[PDB]
Amino acid sequence: DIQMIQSQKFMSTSVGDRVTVTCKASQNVGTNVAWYQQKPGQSPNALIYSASYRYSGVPDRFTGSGSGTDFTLTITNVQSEDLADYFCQQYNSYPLTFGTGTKLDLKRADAAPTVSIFPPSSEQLTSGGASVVCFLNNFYPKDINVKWKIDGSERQNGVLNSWTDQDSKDSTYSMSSTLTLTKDEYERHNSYTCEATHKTSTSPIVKSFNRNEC
Amino acid sequence: VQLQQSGAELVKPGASVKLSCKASGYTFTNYFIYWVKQRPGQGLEWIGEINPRNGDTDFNEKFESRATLTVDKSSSTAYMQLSSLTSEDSAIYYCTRSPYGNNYGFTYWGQGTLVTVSAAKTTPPSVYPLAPGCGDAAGSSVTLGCLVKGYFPESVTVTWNSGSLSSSVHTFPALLQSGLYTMSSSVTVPSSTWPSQTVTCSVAHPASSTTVDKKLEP
Ligand SMILES: [Zn+2]
Ligand SMILES: [Zn+2]
Repeated sequence: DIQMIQSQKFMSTSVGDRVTVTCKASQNVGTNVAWYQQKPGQSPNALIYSASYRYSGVPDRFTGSGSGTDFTLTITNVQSEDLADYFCQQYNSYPLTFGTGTKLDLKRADAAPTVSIFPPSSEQLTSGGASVVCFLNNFYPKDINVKWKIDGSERQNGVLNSWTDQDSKDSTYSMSSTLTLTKDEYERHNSYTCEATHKTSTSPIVKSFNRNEC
Repeated sequence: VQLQQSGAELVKPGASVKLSCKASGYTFTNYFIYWVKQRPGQGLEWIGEINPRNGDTDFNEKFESRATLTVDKSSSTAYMQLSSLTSEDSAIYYCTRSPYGNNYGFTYWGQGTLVTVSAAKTTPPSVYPLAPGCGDAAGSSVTLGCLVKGYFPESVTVTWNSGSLSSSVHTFPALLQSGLYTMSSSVTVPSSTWPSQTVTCSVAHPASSTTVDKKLEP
């Protein structure tokens, strides 16, 4: 019955700055509060115990505070490796309950996407399949549009577009765009193009190949 | 890894699932074992706890009726069984622990087991190499990749050169197309290394117990 409320689903900051994650308990929980860090594709890592004590091994820039019902995780010197979800937990009374989490994102300068295009593999072809792939790498901000054109006509059906989590090293994003086709349709047309339009250019970033060649 | 959790599993609707969690060293009985659930939209939810010393348990009342927690001290293993599964039970399940004396909070978390409740069949991934071709050299760097297509359920882990190249790696989350998942992975290497310094992607799909390695051909 004790609810831990993390009212901020999202927090933003810049490298070097501070960030403050808040957690509101519905009843008093003294200082029986723990904080956890969860990086993408990792299990949670225990950060703070007893509201304010840091685990052996944890950087000094993580500070927890509070008592009763209001609890705070402060990260004073945010590095790019600090991208993660952070969540509180109470172990004052049963059942153990957790807040719903706050995800940190980092601000950085705008940056343009590097584009690579890949024709269907031979293995895929002998299997009866045809996918064409474009990687748009290391851009910022997140927002980006990709268009596929086959011999100059837009194709929308069959396109899967997927963003990575924010990059732990440079705070950029990357994106994969896959155009899925039948083998027969693929072997009938020639010119395959992905066009990425991103804020950092009024002109589309383009990569293309011809099947009849390459 | 102190807490070794069983692999991702597909479970049919209404059947049971039994997960395992193996503890390391000679420290099994120094801890309470806890199970925690995460449905990728929601938050963490505490399921239950067990005492390995005698087998005593405690539960979140929400989960108690369909959950059985046991232990094997001889093999130092904790087990959680859940019965009558629905789609709402599809989630990742963590094995965790905290000191037997005081509840620090959870000091170590296992890697977690993604359980998918679905009537569908298990389908292993086809792995396709993404080698650089007609594309321009892209400067002094070359980006390679692997397309992982037609698998069910989640998830897959893609690694490059058996764990080696793991700073230049981008991992794209899987999407559904025709009931099946597709994801991709890319790695960037200096272009001067390409032909002879070979590059291989290794794709594990726990749920179908399949591992496919694919050498990228020059
Ligand atoms: Zn990167
Ligand atoms: Zn055509």
